[PDB]
Amino acid sequence: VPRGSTSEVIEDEKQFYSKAKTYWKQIPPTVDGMLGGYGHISSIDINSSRKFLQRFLREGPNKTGTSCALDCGAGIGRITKRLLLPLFREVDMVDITEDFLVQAKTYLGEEGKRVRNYFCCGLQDFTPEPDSYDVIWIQWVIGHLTDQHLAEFLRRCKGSLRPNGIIVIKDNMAQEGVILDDVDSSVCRDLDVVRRIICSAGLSLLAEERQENLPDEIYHVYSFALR
Amino acid sequence: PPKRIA
Ligand SMILES: Nc1ncnc2c1ncn2[C@@H]1O[C@H](CSCC[C@H](N)C(=O)O)[C@@H](O)[C@H]1O
Repeated sequence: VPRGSTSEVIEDEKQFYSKAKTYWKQIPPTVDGMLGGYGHISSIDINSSRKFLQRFLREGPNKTGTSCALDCGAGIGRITKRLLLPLFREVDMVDITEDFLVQAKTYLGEEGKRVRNYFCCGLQDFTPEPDSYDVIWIQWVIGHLTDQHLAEFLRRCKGSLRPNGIIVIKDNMAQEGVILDDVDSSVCRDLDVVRRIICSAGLSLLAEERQENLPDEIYHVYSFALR
Repeated sequence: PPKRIA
């Protein structure tokens, strides 16, 4: 029987979070650090995310705005730099690891002057300002939250969207069930689990897409656009 | 991050 929730795989919630915090504190503040030794796939990733996002930027009644985005689990700002800053007037970043947000100020260069808020906080403790963001981008971090905290964070995110705003999740997906990585202290969830969580947060899918051109050995990665 | 299937 596959596991269907984090409550089947997490022995101790406080340790699940504290171990993850310690893990990221000892990762170098680099693209290869953000990508777990896969820094080389960054351009494939960014190109695909851009195309995915541009779907929602077309003129018409539901056009997503371009005033402000929120990068969640932003790290040093890999995605902020190459995807979001070019498209959004301002960007806010949130991440638990202070050293990454400090590095971001260097990594982002001159364009980084348009990063407004650098929030150093776990997502589980973060309440984005209501009616503030056109796009909330959540990539390679949902496995760090329990199902309850993920559902709650998504509800809070919903409350922070501007009219026509969207949430984008892009992350590793398991073929089946909920799989614990006890080294980085994270989980990988199957598509049915993630969709369940999204539904419980009062959100709906606008689109879902598998990431192409990835190394064969890694978990499949999917993007979901939500409102 | 992206990672090898365990
Ligand atoms: N509970 C939590 N809340 C917020 N950020 C977290 C977190 N647990 C881990 N993180 C952050 O999640 C990031 C994962 S690495 C991925 C960074 C970025 N999303 C990108 O794709 O380039 C790290 O910056 C780490 O500090």
